[PDB]
Amino acid sequence: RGRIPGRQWIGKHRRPRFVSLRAKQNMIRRLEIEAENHYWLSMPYMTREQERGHAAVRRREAFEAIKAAATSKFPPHRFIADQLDHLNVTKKWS
Amino acid sequence: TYSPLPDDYNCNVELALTSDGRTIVCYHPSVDIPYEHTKPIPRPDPVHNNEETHDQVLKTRLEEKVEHLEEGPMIEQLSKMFFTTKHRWYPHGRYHRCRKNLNPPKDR
Amino acid sequence: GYVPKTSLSSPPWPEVVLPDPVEETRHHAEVVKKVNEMIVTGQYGRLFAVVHFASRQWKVTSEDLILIGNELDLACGERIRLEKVLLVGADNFTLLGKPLLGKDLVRVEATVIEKTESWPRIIMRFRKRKNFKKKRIVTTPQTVLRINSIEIAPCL
Amino acid sequence: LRNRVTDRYFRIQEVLKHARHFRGRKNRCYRLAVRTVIRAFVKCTKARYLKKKNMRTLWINRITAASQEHGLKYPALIGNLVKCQVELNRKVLADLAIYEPKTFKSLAALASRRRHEGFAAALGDGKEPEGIFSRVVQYH
Amino acid sequence: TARGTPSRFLASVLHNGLGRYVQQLQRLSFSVSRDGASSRGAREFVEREVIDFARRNPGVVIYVNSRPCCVPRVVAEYLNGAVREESIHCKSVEEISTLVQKLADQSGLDVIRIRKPFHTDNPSIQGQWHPFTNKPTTFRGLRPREVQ
Amino acid sequence: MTGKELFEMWKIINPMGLLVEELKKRNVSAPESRLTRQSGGTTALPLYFVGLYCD
Amino acid sequence: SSFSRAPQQWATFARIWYLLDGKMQPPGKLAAMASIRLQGLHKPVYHALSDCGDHVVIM
Ligand SMILES: [Mg+2]
Repeated sequence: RGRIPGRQWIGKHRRPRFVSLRAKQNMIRRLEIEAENHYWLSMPYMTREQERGHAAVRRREAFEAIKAAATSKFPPHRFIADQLDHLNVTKKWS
Repeated sequence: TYSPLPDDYNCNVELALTSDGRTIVCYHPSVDIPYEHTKPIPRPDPVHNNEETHDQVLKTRLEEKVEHLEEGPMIEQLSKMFFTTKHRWYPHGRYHRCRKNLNPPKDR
Repeated sequence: GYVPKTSLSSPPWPEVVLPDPVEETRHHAEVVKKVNEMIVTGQYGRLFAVVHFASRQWKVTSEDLILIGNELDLACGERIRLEKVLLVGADNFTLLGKPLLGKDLVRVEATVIEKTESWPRIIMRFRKRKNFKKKRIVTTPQTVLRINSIEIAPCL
Repeated sequence: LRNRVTDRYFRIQEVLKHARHFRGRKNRCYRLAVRTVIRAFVKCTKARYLKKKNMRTLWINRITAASQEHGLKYPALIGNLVKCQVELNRKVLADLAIYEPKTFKSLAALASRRRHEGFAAALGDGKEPEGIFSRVVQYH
Repeated sequence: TARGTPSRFLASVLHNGLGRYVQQLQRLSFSVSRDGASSRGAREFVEREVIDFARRNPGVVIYVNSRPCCVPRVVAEYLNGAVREESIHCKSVEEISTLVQKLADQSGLDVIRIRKPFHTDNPSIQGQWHPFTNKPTTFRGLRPREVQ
Repeated sequence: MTGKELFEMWKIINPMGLLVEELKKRNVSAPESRLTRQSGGTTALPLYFVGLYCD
Repeated sequence: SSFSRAPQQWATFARIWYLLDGKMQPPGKLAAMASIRLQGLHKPVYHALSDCGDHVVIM
C-alpha cells in the first residue's frame, strides 16, 4: 500500500531518509579529526622566503636521473652462445 | 567476601597475578555433586503375567504385542513420538537415495 | 545527598565492593604458590596450549596435527620449538600470557611430517554480456606439523 | 577439408567431467553444461569470502552462548578480555567454550573482574590503585 | 569444485612424527629415451643429479629403465600402496629436480579437499560440553513445580 | 594405542562386578548408585546421569 | 569425563525441557527467550544443521 512513484531515490517525489545516531556520531568524529588538521597546519616553520632554493640541488639531480634513464633506451646485446646452444635440442646419449 | 562469578556450578576459580606481573594464574578444581542433591534410583518391578494354571503361558504371553498400521497413522505416531513434523518419514526417490555417501569420512 | 527508595533512585545492578589490595596481593601470592607446587610435584596430565603460528592461533594438544599453508624451509624430520605460546592449560589450572607467556615456563616441541601442495582450487571470473571469462587453477604449498610434547616448568 | 578438428570429444569431456553430478539435461548436453559449469566455478570462487564471514559469525554465536551461560554478554567478554592484554581470537575462544569449559569459566571471571575494576575506576578516577588486573605490561 | 570431488580428513598415515620419522617414499621408476628430444632434461637429470638424490635419502629405490618413449615419466610409489605417475616431458633439469624433491617430501595420501586442517585425537581435557555443565543442582534433585 | 579408550581394547562384560571386586580390594565398602541429573523420562530420547557414591 | 563415545555424544547432543512462566510478562520478552532456546542458540555446540533444539514449556 505504501507506494512511492517510480525510482524511489531520484526525482521530484522520493522515499525519505532520516539521520540515525550512527550518522551523527560518525560525522562528529570526522569533524574532530578535521579540526585537529586545521590546528596542525597553522604553525609553519620556514616562512616561504627561507625555503626559496633549499631543495633545488636534489630536485635537479632527481630529474637528471629521470632524463638519463629515459634517453638510455636501446636494443639489448645479442650473443653467439644462445644461437649455438639452440643446437642442444637434438642431443642424444653421448 | 567477593567472587566475580557464583562458585556452585561446574568449577571454582581463583584468579591470581604473578609477582612479576607478566602471567595470570587461574586455579580451578572441579566441584562434585554432593550426596544430598541426588534422588535414589526408582526400581520398577512390574509383574502381572503369573496366572496359577500354567507357567509357560506367560512365556506365550510375552509375544502378544504386534500391530500393523498404514503409512498415515504410522507417520502421525512417529511425529507425536519424536516431536517432529510429518515430512521426515516419507521416503525419497531413487535419485536422492543413490547419490548419498555410504562410506563417509571419519574424524576421530 | 539522601534519596528515598524508589524504582530509579538506586542503580538496578547490585553494588559491587572490590577487595582491599593488600590482602588481595597476599592472596595472589598464596594461589601462585599453590599452582607452582602443583607443577613442581607433578600433579597434571595432558595439558593443552594455544599457540600463535603462521598468522593463526592453534588450540593445540600433544600428538595431533596442524596443516599450515606455506613452506617453512625445513626438511622433514626436523624438530621445532614453536614459540609464542599465549595460553597453557592442564586440568585444574591454566596460565595466561600478557600477551605471550615467558620462554621459560612453556616449551612446545613440534615435528614436520609432510610437505605437499593443495588440491587444485579454481579461480574464475565472469561478467554478463561483456565477453569476460578468466580462469585459473592454483595449488598452494602446505606443510604438516605434529606436536610432540608440551612441557612446563615451575619457574613462576 | 584440410585440417579439420579431430579431438573434439576430449574438450567436451573436459567440460562435462565437472558436471556429472548435476540434475536434468545439464549433466549430458554440452550446450547446457557449459553455462552451468561456468556459473558453478564463479560461485566456487565467490564463496571463499562468504565462508570466512560465516565462520566468524558462527564463532560469535557460540561465544555469545557460552558467555550468556555465565551471565556475561558478548561485548563485555571481548572488550574486557582485550583490556587484560590477552589476545585470544574468536576461533580459540569458541573452541575453549566447547571443549574446555573450566578455562572458559576462568576467562569469564577475568573479564567480569576487569569490568568491575573499570567501573570502580570510573567512579573514583583512580585514586588509589587503578585496580590490579589493569596496569598493562609495557613493551619497548 | 568441492561438491564435485571427494574429500578426506587430515591424517597421518601411521603416526609418523610420534616415534621415529620414516620416509614415506618407496620407489621412483624413471623411463627416459636414448634418442629423442622430449627426454633431454631427464637425460641430463640421469647424468648429474640422480646419483646425489639416491645418496641423499636412502630409503628410496630408484630405477631407470631407458626405454624408447615419446613421453618420459616418473612413477612414485608410497608405503601405503598409492602409485603416482608424473610426466617429465620436455622439462628442465631444475624442474625435474623440483618434481622429484616434491615427490620425495609428500606422503601417499590423496590430494583432494583436506577438510578441517587439524586432527586432535583427544580434543577435550577438562571435559566436553553437555547441557548439565554450567548448571547448579538443587536439594534432593527436585524438578520445577515439584511437591516432595 | 593413541586415541582409543580402555574398554575398546579390553572389552569387559560386567563392569559393575569388576568394580565392586576392585573396591573389595581397596577396603572401600560398596558403591551405591544415586540418580544425579535427568532430562525427560517420559519421552523416547531421555538423558540420565548416575553417580556412584562410596560413603 | 572419559565417557565412552556414544554416551558422550548422547550427553552432548541431548534435549532439555525448560519451563517459563507467563503471569504478567510481555509476550515479546517471553518470545525472545523461547526463540533462543528453541533454535538451540544458547548452546556453544550450536549449528543450524545440527538440530540442537530444546523443548520450551510456557504456562
Ligand atoms: Mg516504481
